[PDB]
Amino acid sequence: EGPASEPDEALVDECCLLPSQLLIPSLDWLPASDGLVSRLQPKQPLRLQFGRAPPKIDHLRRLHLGACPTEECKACTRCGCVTMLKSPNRTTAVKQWEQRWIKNCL
Amino acid sequence: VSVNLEAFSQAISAIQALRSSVSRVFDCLKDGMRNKETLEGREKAFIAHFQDNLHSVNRDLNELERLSNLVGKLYSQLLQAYKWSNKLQYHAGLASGLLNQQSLKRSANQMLVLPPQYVDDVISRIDRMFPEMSIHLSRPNGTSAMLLVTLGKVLKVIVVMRSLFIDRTIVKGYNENVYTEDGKLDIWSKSNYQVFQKVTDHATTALLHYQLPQMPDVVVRSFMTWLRSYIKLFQAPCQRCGKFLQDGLPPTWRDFRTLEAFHDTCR
Ligand SMILES: [Zn+2]
Ligand SMILES: [Zn+2]
Repeated sequence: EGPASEPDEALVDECCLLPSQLLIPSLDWLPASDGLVSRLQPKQPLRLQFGRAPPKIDHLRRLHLGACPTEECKACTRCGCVTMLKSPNRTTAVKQWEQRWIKNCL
Repeated sequence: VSVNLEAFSQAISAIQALRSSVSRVFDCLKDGMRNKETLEGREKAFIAHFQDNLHSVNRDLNELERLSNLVGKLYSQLLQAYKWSNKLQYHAGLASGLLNQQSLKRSANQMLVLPPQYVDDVISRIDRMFPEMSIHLSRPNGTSAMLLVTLGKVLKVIVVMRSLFIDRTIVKGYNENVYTEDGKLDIWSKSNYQVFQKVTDHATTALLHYQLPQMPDVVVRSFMTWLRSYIKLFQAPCQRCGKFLQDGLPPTWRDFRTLEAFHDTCR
């Protein structure tokens, strides 16, 4: 309860020896910066035109796509996640997990 | 023999190509399925691209095995010299070949006499190679040179040269008499054969063609080299009409710098 402690050097070195035994495959950052809230500035009006808009992964179910994805997908407005439109496995899938994202994403 | 060097270089290229082909195969298969707009083309394109890489790998392995069947069995500063010397002769060898073709001179002027031993030794130096050629020299009249050149069992050439400059040529067959009644060289006569008259005309054109302005030895060397090609006569057909005979005459024209047989009518 309120540790306020720093890890000892033994832990530091034993985790230093970790990548010599375990490879780190990859990681993906979900909050893709595409909103206009972080781009606008005060007293600086912005003029934007139509259709200008001045390693692809399925973020919901951990499925890798090709260099150029084949099937169309859906993109969240706020978070910006991309997920497959029609899931491939429906007869054998976790219905407690798929039913939680049919309406909206977090 | 130097063929082993080329074989080794080709083997190195083949093994590099094999490694690159394997890497290409695995990378292309890792890339995955593309879009290719409609569905039907998407299906065919991936298979077509996948088959070609494997076929290339098999072809490279097959040609590598074909080569394997074909193949068979202070100092440093010294080597630095050697690898430099052969780097010079080639470097100039191209540079002399490109500047002579594009001659920029317009006139020899700004704003002949040779010792007989010089000509004799030059002609002997020509005679040492081309074992089929045999050359005999004489000077019945003055300082002008009369040379009899026999070629195989086919040709006998009489050449009159004026101070090492070639001036006149007459050729004849083998069985024809070349000497006169007195025993000297017969200069003014004809070969009594149409083909030999045509090749006398060809030799006159050739001597009118090879004309260097200040190197006279290369001129006679080129003339002898051109005359060398005629030994193969009656065994080689024309390169255009296929057949040997055109109007009863065999190919009697040898192109300059590209020594191949041709009929006179075929140019
Ligand atoms: Zn979301
Ligand atoms: Zn012809």
